[PDB]
Amino acid sequence: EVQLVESGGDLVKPGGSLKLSCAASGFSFSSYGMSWVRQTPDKRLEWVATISNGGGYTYYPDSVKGRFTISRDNAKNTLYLQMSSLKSEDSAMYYCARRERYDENGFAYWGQGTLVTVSAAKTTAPSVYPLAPVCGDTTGSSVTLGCLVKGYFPEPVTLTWNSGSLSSGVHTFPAVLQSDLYTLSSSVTVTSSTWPSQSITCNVAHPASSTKVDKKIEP
Amino acid sequence: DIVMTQSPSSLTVTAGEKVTMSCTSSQSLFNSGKQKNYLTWYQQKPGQPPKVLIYWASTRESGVPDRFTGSGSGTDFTLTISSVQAEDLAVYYCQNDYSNPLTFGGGTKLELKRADAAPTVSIFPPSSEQLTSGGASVVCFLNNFYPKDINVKWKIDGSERQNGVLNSWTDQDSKDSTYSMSSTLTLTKDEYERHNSYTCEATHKTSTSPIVKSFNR
Amino acid sequence: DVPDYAS
Repeated sequence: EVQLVESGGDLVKPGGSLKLSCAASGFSFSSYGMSWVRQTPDKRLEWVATISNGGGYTYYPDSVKGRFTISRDNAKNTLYLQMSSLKSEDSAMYYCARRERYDENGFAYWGQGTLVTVSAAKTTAPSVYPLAPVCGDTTGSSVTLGCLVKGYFPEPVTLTWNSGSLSSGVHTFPAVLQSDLYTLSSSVTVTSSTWPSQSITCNVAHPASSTKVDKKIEP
Repeated sequence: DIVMTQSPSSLTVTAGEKVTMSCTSSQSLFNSGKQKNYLTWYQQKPGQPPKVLIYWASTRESGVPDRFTGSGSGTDFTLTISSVQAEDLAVYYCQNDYSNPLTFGGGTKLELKRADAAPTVSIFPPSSEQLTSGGASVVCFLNNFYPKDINVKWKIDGSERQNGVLNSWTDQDSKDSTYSMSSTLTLTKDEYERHNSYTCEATHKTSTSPIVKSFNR
Repeated sequence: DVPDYAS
């Protein structure tokens, strides 16, 4: 079974250095060349480097030329990439992929990906806000309520409505970056016969700072 | 470099129907020697890496289903799915694999056809907890509508507010094929304390007029 | 050790 597992992705200061590893299996590593192919957050896919099977030929796009180096260890079945002078445009999912030297048929075998984030930001735990309905709109059939998780770094955040037991009628909107800090928002819909008799508490977890915050929507 | 181009960006499909995606290199991907085009088509569903679907423009890979066919030569390439099934709602990429630098198109992303629905719009004043700290974010949600293109406007006492709004759209919900959007206007407590009403105005093909949600202090 | 075919 061809297995290409990557490691190394992390938060890096811009103008830093990072070195990822790709460990291959279920084939003879040395008969095949390899590539690093990355994915940006806009899901733009791009090639980064290719190294031929005996490490005697390496290939780079201008973006990455003279900043990254692809190398291999044929004895240890491991492929590498030394990133240096990391800009924030290089935050992406980095995939190792085999070059199909025999079949010449594209990237048939990809790895799992490892994620690099190049940001000068600092861990900041968020502010969670309960968004309680307002006018006489309030009572109909459903009341919609929400949570504003404003200003955090990095990701992830786990948001639930009452610890997971309220999944029907929930909408969590993507995080957006507004100068180093993110913001996320969620809403849940429940009947007029549900809140404010029953209680809903939005729970946000931000593991990167040990934050655990329960925010009750109350009128 | 051989720049690649994919059209359309989104494609709304109905299952059982034939759908066509196009790919365009800026330079012929035709290998005169081997006599084939070195253009590959990829499918990535979310979480997964890409998957090889067709290589050498037209040669379907092993285990790929019959309904997928690659067509075209030189600079113009075409992927066909002929009974688009529900498990094809993915993103499709074409790739120059002729000359390094290897270049990928932008993707065409399938979404599923469904009837029009109107945004369910709701506005929220700032929380006292927020408002304690000097911030005033007003939130408006536009949940469960179809088709995907909606426009939002914030007005504060009838004037159009331009800057300070952040928006986050979602992908086509799995369970009912709809889309959702949120819009937060963020202001200072100062600003917030000199305006009496905030209106969230939204337009969607479902509606002749913008949809209006306001609150007053 | 052969070069890369897309080269």
